[PDB]
Amino acid sequence: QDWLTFQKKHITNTRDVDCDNIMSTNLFHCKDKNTFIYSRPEPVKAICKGIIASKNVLTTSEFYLSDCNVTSRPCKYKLKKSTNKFCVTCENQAPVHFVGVGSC
Amino acid sequence: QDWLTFQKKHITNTRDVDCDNIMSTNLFHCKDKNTFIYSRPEPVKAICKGIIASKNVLTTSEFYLSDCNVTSRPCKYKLKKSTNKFCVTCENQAPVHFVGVGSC
Repeated sequence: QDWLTFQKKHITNTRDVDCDNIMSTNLFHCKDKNTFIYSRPEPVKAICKGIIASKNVLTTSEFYLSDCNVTSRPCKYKLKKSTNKFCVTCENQAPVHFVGVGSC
Repeated sequence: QDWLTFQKKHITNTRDVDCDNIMSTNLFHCKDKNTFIYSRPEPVKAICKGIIASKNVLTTSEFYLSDCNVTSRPCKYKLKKSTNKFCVTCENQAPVHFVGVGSC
């Protein structure tokens, strides 16, 4: 019916995450906070290159990060966009957990 | 907990739509089929550059497209990935409806 509805129905990456739609999906289940990384999988998996034993690792470079943070209205959110380093748990050479922005 | 779950929860640009998550939202309500354009909205809005009066336009080039196609199990989906042209209804220099893949 209109540009914004066309985007929501028929476009997949405005690196301007749709907090209120994505966080109310059954994967995020109206949780307080989630951070999305604007990147292909490959540069992100590479963080864990040659780490086997469970270990927390900080990226050597910055990525575009979209944070969804819940307001006072249940399952309603405000989008924060930044570039920064982040920390993941590496297990058998792959990211298995998001630990934090800026610092492990 | 694992690389695959990490990607679904934190990676924005996987080229792989999470059909079973996305299609069971208010927006898609477990409908048989939806087509997603993998792009930022800018080159999609530009299709309608300087068209005011409602009109169907076929893209001049191909875009990465991802169809969610329902299985015989209600609201379980299979992803089909392709590149192709598509038709949109332009109104006031913006896409408002998705008419179809390959032709109007």
